[PDB]
Formats: sequence, structure tokens, C-alpha cells
Amino acid sequence: VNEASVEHFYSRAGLVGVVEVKDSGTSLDGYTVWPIDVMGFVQQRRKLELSTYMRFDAEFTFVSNLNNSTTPGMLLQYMYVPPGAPKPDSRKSYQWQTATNPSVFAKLSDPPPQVSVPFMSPATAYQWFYDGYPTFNLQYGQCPNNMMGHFAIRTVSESTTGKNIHVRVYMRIKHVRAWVPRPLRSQAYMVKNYPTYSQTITNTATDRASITTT
Amino acid sequence: TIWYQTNFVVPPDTPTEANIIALGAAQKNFTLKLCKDTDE
Amino acid sequence: DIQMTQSPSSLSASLGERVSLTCRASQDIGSRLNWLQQEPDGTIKRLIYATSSLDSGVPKRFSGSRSGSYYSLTISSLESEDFVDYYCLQYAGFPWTFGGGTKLEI
Amino acid sequence: EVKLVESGGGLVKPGGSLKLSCAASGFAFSTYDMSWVRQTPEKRLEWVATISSGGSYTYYPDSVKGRFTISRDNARNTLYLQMSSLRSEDTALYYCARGGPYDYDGSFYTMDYWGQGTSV
Amino acid sequence: EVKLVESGGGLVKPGGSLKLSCAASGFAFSTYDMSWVRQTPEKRLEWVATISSGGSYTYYPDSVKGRFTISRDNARNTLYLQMSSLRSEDTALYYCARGGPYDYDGSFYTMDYWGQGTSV
Amino acid sequence: EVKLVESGGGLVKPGGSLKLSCAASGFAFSTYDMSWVRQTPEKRLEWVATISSGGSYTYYPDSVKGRFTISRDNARNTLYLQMSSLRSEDTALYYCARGGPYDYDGSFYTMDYWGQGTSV
Amino acid sequence: NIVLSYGEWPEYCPSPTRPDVSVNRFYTLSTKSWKTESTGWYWKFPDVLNDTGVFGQNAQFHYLYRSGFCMHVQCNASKFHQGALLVAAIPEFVIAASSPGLYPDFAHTNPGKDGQEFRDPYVLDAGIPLSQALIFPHQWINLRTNNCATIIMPYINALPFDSALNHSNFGLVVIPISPLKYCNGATTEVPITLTIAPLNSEFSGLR
Amino acid sequence: NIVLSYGEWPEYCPSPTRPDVSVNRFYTLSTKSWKTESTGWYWKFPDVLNDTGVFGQNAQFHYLYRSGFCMHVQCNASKFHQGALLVAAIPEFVIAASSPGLYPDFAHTNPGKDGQEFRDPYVLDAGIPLSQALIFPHQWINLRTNNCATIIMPYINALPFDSALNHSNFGLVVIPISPLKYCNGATTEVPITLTIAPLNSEFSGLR
Amino acid sequence: NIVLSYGEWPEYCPSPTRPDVSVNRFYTLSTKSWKTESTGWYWKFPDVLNDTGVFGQNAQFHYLYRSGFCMHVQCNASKFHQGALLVAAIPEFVIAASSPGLYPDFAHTNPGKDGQEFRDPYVLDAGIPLSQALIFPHQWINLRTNNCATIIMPYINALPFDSALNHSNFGLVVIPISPLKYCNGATTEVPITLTIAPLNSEFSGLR
Amino acid sequence: VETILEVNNTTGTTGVSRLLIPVRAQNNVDQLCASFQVDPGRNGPWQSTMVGQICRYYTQWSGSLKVTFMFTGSFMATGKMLIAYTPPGSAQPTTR
Repeated sequence: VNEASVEHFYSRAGLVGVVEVKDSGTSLDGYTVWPIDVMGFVQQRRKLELSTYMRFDAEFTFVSNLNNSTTPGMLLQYMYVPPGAPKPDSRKSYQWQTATNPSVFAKLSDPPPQVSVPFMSPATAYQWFYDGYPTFNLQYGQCPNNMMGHFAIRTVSESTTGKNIHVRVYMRIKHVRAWVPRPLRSQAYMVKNYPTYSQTITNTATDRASITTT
Repeated sequence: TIWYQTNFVVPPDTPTEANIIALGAAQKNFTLKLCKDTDE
Repeated sequence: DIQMTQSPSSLSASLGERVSLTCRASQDIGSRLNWLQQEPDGTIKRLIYATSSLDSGVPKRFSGSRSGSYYSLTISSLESEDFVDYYCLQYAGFPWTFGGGTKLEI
Repeated sequence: EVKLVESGGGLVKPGGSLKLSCAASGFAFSTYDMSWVRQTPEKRLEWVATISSGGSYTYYPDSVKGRFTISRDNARNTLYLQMSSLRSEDTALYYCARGGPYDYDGSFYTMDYWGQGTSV
Repeated sequence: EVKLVESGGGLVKPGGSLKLSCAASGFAFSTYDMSWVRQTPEKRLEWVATISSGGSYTYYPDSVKGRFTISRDNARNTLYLQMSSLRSEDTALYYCARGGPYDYDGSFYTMDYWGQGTSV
Repeated sequence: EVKLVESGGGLVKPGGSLKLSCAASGFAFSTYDMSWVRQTPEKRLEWVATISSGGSYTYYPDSVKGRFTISRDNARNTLYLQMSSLRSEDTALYYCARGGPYDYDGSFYTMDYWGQGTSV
Repeated sequence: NIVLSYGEWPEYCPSPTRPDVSVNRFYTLSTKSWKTESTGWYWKFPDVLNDTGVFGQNAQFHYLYRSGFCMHVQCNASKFHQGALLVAAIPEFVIAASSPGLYPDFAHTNPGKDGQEFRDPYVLDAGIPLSQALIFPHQWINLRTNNCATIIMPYINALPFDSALNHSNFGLVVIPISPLKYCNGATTEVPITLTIAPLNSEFSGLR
Repeated sequence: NIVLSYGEWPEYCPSPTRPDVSVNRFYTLSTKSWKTESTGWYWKFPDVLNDTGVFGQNAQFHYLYRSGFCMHVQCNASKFHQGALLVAAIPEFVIAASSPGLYPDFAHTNPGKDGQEFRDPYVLDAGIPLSQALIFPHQWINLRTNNCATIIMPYINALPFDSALNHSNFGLVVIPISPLKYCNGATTEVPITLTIAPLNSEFSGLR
Repeated sequence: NIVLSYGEWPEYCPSPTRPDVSVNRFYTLSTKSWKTESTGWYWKFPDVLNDTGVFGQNAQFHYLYRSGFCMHVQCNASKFHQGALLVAAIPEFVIAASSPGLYPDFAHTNPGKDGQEFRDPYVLDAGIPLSQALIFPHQWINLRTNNCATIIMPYINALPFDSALNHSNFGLVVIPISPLKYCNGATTEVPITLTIAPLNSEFSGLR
Repeated sequence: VETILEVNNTTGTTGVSRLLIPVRAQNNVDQLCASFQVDPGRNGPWQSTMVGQICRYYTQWSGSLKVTFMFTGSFMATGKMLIAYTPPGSAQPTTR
């Protein structure tokens, strides 16, 4: 009790995506866009797919550093493209200045930046299972009211710096309330965004020799 | 009309053909008028 | 297929002996191995189902047993009407393969 | 009793069709999942084909897998098995018996009672 | 119907053994008490042996009283009768039928339906 | 199954009697109304006679109307049909089947299952 | 013995066309033969009525919709028949394909008023296992005790009103766990009947 | 479920020999085998008792008579048996002949205590049609629900007292509408039992 | 319908080890196949438990003993099965031999927890006739009405306490009067179950 | 007072068997079993009802009727039937 509740079952912020600001060699981007996705790792997916409707706001932390763990003074910009704003397309792009997209200007050699995204959804709660077609085969069960936004990350620079920056996005679920519990997924996850499984069914329980043996 | 909603299921050792008997009447609001002879 | 096969291709014993015919499976087949007795020319009757239990009419002389990957059949004392063919059948491996034969002599 | 009888076999030129009947009675031939087993001249019983307990599902081993076509009358109490363009080394005493991977409450009558076996 | 059929007879040297089968169906062969009757060449039906309705009790007349050994499969639906060291004047058409002094609710089917009779 | 079998036919001099048996089993031969149908040498099946479901009523067509005498054992599971002084042009394969104008809940099994047909 | 799903009767959203017993009648769909080889069936929540009577006129000729249901399954079985059904209502029942082609056919996600037979009932055709399907509202149909199952389902969705021809809220599954069995000389196909009765329905956005 | 004919218990004509429970006992006549080919039976009202026990002595050795009855039919049928009877009491049941010889035989108008089997039950043997026989006091015997039918009949006649060996007031008909059916291996003749109990009987004109 | 033998519940002798629900549990012995050829069975009173569980430790490792019982027989029979049992408790049931060798074998006087099948149930194996066995406490098991029989038996003996491994107070006989019958296609061996529950037991003289 | 309707009135069916509607086993679902118009006073199945005859002794009538159905099968036999009534405006429905 109080440790099996739904509020605690989804605590303990975990890594939801490892994005990388490729800036050296044959990938002189200097920026990167990471579409906010909760069901990125199977471990978190299977837990989130226990309920049908869920309502929660998230706190995002960015543990960024170079590829040899050193944290120089390089400045970074974390821009939060809201759900329904055009995303940037280059290191030097007008979108990086739009005052409607909140930005966080922190350096590599600083405590990881930590923001708090609110509950951004048209409906009352997020819908992991949406039986039906949107836009009244490649569309069944795709709810568009689950998009939380985009996190665009760039090094504030003029020319290519020559240093790849690996970022580890950490998300914490707060104020969570879940609805309509569901059976936990038993088969594998053959593809993302779909419940598609494989032909060769895998029995939930392990198979023993005889029914009367322990 | 009488429609076969489901099938006709029976346990073993039981006849597979029955009968329905319909009975007709007139409710307490029935009325008659202009008595006349019949055509047998 | 799992290819459960019987080791004795042909055996010969006495009218009071105790034959021991085996059927060595390759993969894990569980307790889903049967024994089918075939007449010299007639149909094929069943002896054991699930490797242990006699059928509804089989005599007491027959009996099944399991030992690891060495599913076997052992007759009590080899009475008359026994020097016929024998088969082992498993229904775990979906191709549902069979064995060879254990036509007994004397 | 589970009285099954196979009939409808005989000689045929390599390449054609030759069905087979396993008309059985004495038991409910509407709930049991039957199957076909072939006894080659080498006295090695090999699985031929199977059929569900309602004639809707079918597992074809690598022996035919596209050539043999099983069926189930289920009303005239018969069992069919096609031999479309049988191969050269395909002569056998095609037995028919019960047993099927479908019919969840199975694994008990797996080839419990057999037929008689008609040659080809 | 009470369909009983006797089979398994034939010639044999005086002194030995020769069983007899009375496999019957069409009726509950687990509650009726059957028995064996012999029809000698002199056309005089004499009682041979009997068996209870569960194969546990047996009355042997003075004809064998120690030589003949009756039994009852009761699961393969068969009736056995041994002829251990049959005598010289022991050839007869050994019929098999119902009826038995056991099975308290008896005395009604006392040899009601009979078999066919196999010679020796 | 509705297993009916006709037997008891053969040659006979014009003028006499020759019965016919339609002993049937596998179905309740105490509620169905049976009948007799004749298949002449010209392959034209003509109605011969009928019997109620209890052997009390009988419709005789103009073919005999006083010569043929049907009956029903109903306890030995048999069906009778007399051929008292059969005419010259009366040879046929006398089939027997179900179906009868009596048995109010009829008109469904009207000659549903047939026998085998014995010649005369 | 009416399993009131989540302990909530369907209610009218407080203050739209609110129909009456003309539409709140008992739609009795076609029966389905339950055989031994049978695997199961499932009907979507409002898709099973979008072409049946008045409810098919109020749903297609509108833009918003919300209603509960009164699904009621009955099996006209004999007393020598044995078997068991699992009648469960699955909110947001999303069907999944089975790759050895990636997305479910439209006939399998909106079967109509005939239902679609399961191809792999062990996994509920949705990856999740059938063994845990009892966490949903459900009622057993065990032919040795009773042959009826009534489920009262409220309106379960995120938005108050939603489309009726695109988003199908739940799906009534009927799966035989213990297969049907009978001795020779019985009705070889037990019939299963399903009755639907929209409760506290509403509509908006005419034509 | 005793159908009180015309809503009148039989009563004593106010102020004759008035017998008691010695004659007001339960006469249980012979049973009749109900088969599939069976057409029906009918028993006259006082003629069924004019040769049975004490009532046969009080009726023949007298000159006037009046009494009700308590006809009670029961069918010892199994649960795998199906069929239906129409048990009706017909006041002034007059039998008619059938010309292709003009008047009914005496055996058909006073059958005794054995009843006479109908020769054309569709027309009740009296010209009138069986379909409308339900206008008389009646009770159904449907083997799937109940196998008993009790009819209480008062004394229905023009004169207060009348003869007992000449004028038979009514006739208890028993006609199978839905014929009997059964699978092989059942009692091929369902027995039908009839119990009579004169109620409030009277007599006059001794010897 | 519990036949309280002689109208006396078993009670504690007023004021020894007095056990509790640990020993006063429900010992369910093995079942016995009731066939048509079956003659009967009988179990001694304390001998049936002298090697079963805790009661087998309190009886052997002691010197004095007294207790009632709650014998309870049940027959898991179908509805197409017919037959009748006579379940009687016989105080001081003394078995007798049958000379054509003079004294009963020990296996026949203390059969254990399996019971000994009667060799001549007509004479109860004790000379006395079975027809009068109903004078003892008894209850019929008639498969057409009920398949249960519960007998409450107090402690019936001369001395207050007595040995438990030598003197067996009574014997529960179970004899089929009307033999079992069934048509082809039924369970050919109706099972009979017996449940025992010592009531108000006592012990003395440890080890 | 309720009386029987000759619902099975058909060419050939004679005797009392005209008062019986056959409900059998191998009649697949959604099939039609029987149908009869509601017209007590026109030649049809109502012509054998006490109402169907009295209404022929008059010229005009108006009221409410009732048709009590009775199943006469075995006690073990189970199933389900659909009994639908169509107002005078429409015609006989084609499917269940």
C-alpha cells in the first residue's frame, strides 16, 4: 500500500530518448529535433499500455555532454516547439527566434536544465489505444491528440564546431491519473505505433513436462 | 410472420420436429355493426 | 519434426518374457506420446495415451512409462496375440511424425 | 463404437485425381477432429493431412502442401481427401482416424480409433 | 437390439485349451449377467457355465467344475470361456446368452437373447 | 441412420400369396408411418400400399384395393405386405420407405429414407 | 446479475437530440452458430448499429454522438450440452494484424452487425493475452449453470461527444474457453443471440 | 388450475336420496394408451358410471337423477415425450353418423366406461369443427409444461331431474392436437388416466 | 434429515485428553465403486480410523477412548441411474463365519479403512436377517429422490471408557437392496463416498 | 374466447394437421416459418375462429385482436423464435 499506487508506479524519471547533435565529419548539422515520444522504449511502453486514458504533466531534464564525457563551456539552446508550431530546419533558421517557442539557454558545464511541460492535449487525457480512424490502413489507431511537441537542440554557433553533443532526455511523470486498466502486453512489439504481433505465438506461461509435475 | 431467430437445438434422444399452435381472439374493444346473413 | 524413433527394429522373446520397447525423442515433446498396435493385416489399435494411461479396453499386461527422452513401452509377461508390429506416435511436434517398428518374434 | 471405414481407392496413372471416403458412424461426427494417415509399402506410417472439427481449418504437412485437398461432409457423415496429381512414390494404405491439433479439448483421442485402410 | 455373436471355435486334439468369444453390443454389457450353454450333437442343450454381472462370481456345474474357466472383459465387450483339457464327449455348439443367478433384479432375462453358436 | 431392408421376394405362380418383410432399425419404428412402393420393369415407381403409425389405418390404391394386405409387427420391428393372388403384370421391385397420410405431424418424411428393393 | 461496468449507469450529459424508446428498443441481431471448432466473435460498440433501423439514421445523419449500451447474450442450449463462454466488453478494443500485412483490413476493424471471427483468440487479436481479459467487465456463460449474460456499459471516452462512424468506443467479445461438446444425436450448433439497447443516447450536428 | 365450468359449483337443488362419500369417491377408470396414430376418445357423462360400483346401483335402480362431476385427466409421460391434448367437456354432445348409415349405432352414442375412439376428430364427430371446441370448458395438456387437467362440471339440463340411463348430459372429449413423438428407446404408449367423482348427487323414484 | 441414533447426541462424560477440531475434522475415505454385482460393505466404528491421521495417533498411543461419530454417505449418481441402498449403523456388529472354518478371519472382523464386501448380505454376515436390519438406526439412499445419508451415532457401550484397538463398538453397513441399473452409455460404476467426523472424543492412559 | 386458427391451411394438408405450424430442426436461421394475415372475416386461417365466423354474420367491425402461440415440443428442446407484426401500410418483410 502507498507503494503500489498508480502515482508511484510511474515515478522515478527515466531516459526517454538519446538524441545527438551531430556537428562533425559528414553530418555538419549543428542542430537536432527530437519529437517528444513517451513510448520510445519497450519497458516504458508496456507500463504505459496498462491503462487506456492517462493524464499527466512531465518534467524534462537534459543530461548533455561530449562524446568523451567532458563538459566544456559550449552554449546550448533547448527550444520547445509546441504541438502545432513549425519546426526548425537548419542551424541558421528563423524558427530559432520565434518568441512563442520557449527556449532554455544553458551551457554544457552547468547543472542539467530541467523544465516542466504541462498537460498538452486537446482531449481530457492521453489515449494510448484509439480504436477508430482519424480525419473523418496506414491510419487505423493513430490518435493525433497525443502529440506533446518537439525539443529542438542546437549549439549556439556561427560555423561548424566539430564536436558531437549527446543528449539524454529524462522525463518524469507527475500528477498521473489512469483510467480503464488493460491486460499487460504478452506478445512482442513488432513495430512502433501499432499493436502488430508475429505469427509464431509465444505462450504466456512457461511449458513444463507434465501437468502433474512441480 | 414467425421467423427462425436461432436454430432448434436438442439433446440426444429427442425428437427434432415440433409444432406451434396459434389461438386467435378479440380484445375487450371489439365491436360489430349491421348484422347480415352469411355465405356459409 | 521431432522424429521420435524406436530403437529395436525387430525383437524376439518368450511367452513369459518381459519385452521393453523404447522410443527416443530428439526435442522436448512432453507427455504427448502414444503407442499404436498394428495387426499383421488389420487396423491399428491404441495402447497408451499421454505415455502413461491405458485405453478403455486394453488388457493389464501392457503399460507405458516415461524416462527423460526415452519414452518406452513394456509388456508384463508377453502373452499370446502379441507378436505384431508396434509404433510410437507423438503429437507435440506439429508435423506429427512417427517411429519405426517393433515386430516381435518368438 | 467408433466405427470408421475407408473406401474408394485403387490404381491410377501418375498425375490426376482420386478421392477417398472415410464414412464413419457410431459416434458424434460433428465434434471430433479427424485426420488422414498413410501407411507406405515400407510399413512406415506418415501423416498425410488433417481437418478441424467443423471443416474450416487444415494443416497440410510438407508431403502435399498444395496438392492434397481434404474436406468434411459432416452431414452425410463422410470424410474426403483429394489426391490431385499424386506423385510416383505415393502409393500407401491411406488410413483415416481421429485426432487433431484443433478442438481445444483434444490431445486425448489422438488417433484413438482407426479405420481399415484402402490401397492405391 | 441384443446382438451377441460367438466365434473362436474349431477342431482340437483331446487335451489342451481352446477359448471362445461372445463379443456382444447393442445393449449394456456391464449390468447383465451372461452365461454359456452347450448344444451337444444329440440336440440336447446343457448348461456349461455362467458369470456374474461384473465378473466376480461364477457357478460351475458338474460338467466341468474345475476345467472350464469363464471370464468377462467388460471393457472390450467380450465374453471368455476356457476349454482346458476338454473331454472326448465334449463337442457341441457352445451358445452364449444372457441370464444369471446373480444380479438380484434377474429372473426376467433368463436366456432372453442368444448368440449364433460356434462348433468345435 | 434410418436403415430399412426389404427381403422375402422371388418367383411365384400367378395366383397365390407371397409376403414381404421390411425389417428396419436405427430409428423409432413405432411413430413413423411407413408405406410400400413398387418399381415395375418399366422403371415407373407406383404406389402400392401404406400403413398408419400404429397399424390401424390403411389406404389401398386402385392397384390392389382388396388383394394386398399390409400389416405392421411394430414389436419385432418388421413391415408386412401380402400378395394374395398377384396379377400377371404385377412383377416389380417392391421398395419400402417412410411417409404416410396419417400421423398429423407428417408431410416432412414423405419417403425420406428408402430400403433396397426385392424382386419378384 | 447484470454486470454494471465500472459501477456507472449511462447518464445524460447535463445541460442535442435526445431520442426515446423509439430508438431505445431491443435490437435483436442475427444468431451465430456456436460449434466446437468455433474460436469467437467480436462486435464494435456503435458500428454494430450504424446500419440497423432508426439508430442507423440518427448516427449517419449527424456529427456527434454518445450513448451507453445494454448488451445481452443468450445461448439456447440443451441440458446435455457442455461448454463455457467468456463475454467481455473491451473499451478501446484495438485490433492488430499478424505479420509473418502490417495494418488491419477495414473488414476486421469494423465488421458491421455480423461480427468478425477471431483468428487467434488466445491473444484476443490485440497482442494482450486472453487469460487476463477478465480485468475488463465480463460475465461467464457456463451451460451447466446459466446461459445468459447481461452487461451494462456507460459511455467511456475522453471527449464528451465524438463521431459515430469513425471512432468505435468498445467491442463486445464472446470467446469459448471450454469448447462445446455433445454426444451423437444432438443439435450440432448451439445458437448464440445478442440483444442491444442504447441507453441515454444523444446526438448533435444534424446532416 | 381447476376449470370451474361456467363459474358454477354443482349444488343441491333446494328443498330425494342424497348419497355421501360412499358414492362420492374417486372412480379411477382403465387407462388408455396414447399413441401417435391416436385420434381421440370421448366418454358420456353419466353413462360412464352406470355400471361401475355403487353409482351403478343408484342410477339403474331409480327414476330421476342429477349430479355434477369432477373429471380429472392425467398423462404419465416422460420428459423426452412431446405432444398436446385438448380436454373439453361438451354439454349435450350429440354424435352424428357419416353417410357416403344415417343414425349412430348405440355403441357409439353410449360407449360405456371405455370411451369410443373418434373416427373424424377434426369435426368432433358432430359436424361442428374441432378448431372452435375451445368455446366449451376445456384445459390443455401440454407435456412440456404439465400433464394434468381437472374440470369441475355442474348439472346442465333443462329439467331439474332427468333419467340417468337414457339422457347423457355431456361428454368428456380428449383429442391430441399435436401428435405424440419420441426417439427410439422410449415408452411407445403414453398412458392416460381418468378419475371421476360425482359431486352433490341426488336420486328419486326408487325401483 | 440427519438420523440422530436413539435420540442422543454424543456428549462429554462429566467431570482426560479432549481433542478439538484438529481431530474433529472431516476424514474423507476412499470411494467405492457401486456396481450391479455389488453385495455391500461394512466399516467398523473406530477401526476405520486407527491408521488415518491424528486420530490414528490418539488411538494407538493411548489406553482408553470414547467418541461418537458423524458417518455421512453420498453417492454421485446420475439421473438415468436407478437403485437403492440401506445405510445402517449396527451397534456391536459381530461377524460370523460360515461352516460347510469356525471363526472369522482377522481381515473380516477389522477390515481397516477399506471395508469388507459382504459374502452373504441377505443374512448381514451375522446370522440375523437383513429384512429386519431397519430396527437399527438407518437411512435409505434411493437414487430417484436423494443420494445422501447422514447418521449421528453416540457412544454405545457398557463401560464408560474402553480400548480403541480391540473393541470396535459398531459397524456402518451399506447394502444395495435394489441393484443398480442403467442403459448402455453410462458410468458403469456409481461412486460411493463416506465422510467421518469424531464428535466429543476423549482419551486417557497415554503411551 | 380463444380458438384455433388453421394457419397450416394448404393444398393437400388434410385433417387436424391444418391447425399445426411445423417447427423443425434443419430450418436454418433467419428463415421463414409461417405467415398469416390479420383479417378475421376474410377467407384464410381466421376462418376457423369463433371471431372469424361471427364477423361473417356482420358487415363492419373494429377492435384489437390477439394471437396466443403455444409450443408443443419436448421439455428438453430449446431455441428461440422471432414473431413480427406488420401494419397494414407496409408489406410482408423479406428478411429477419
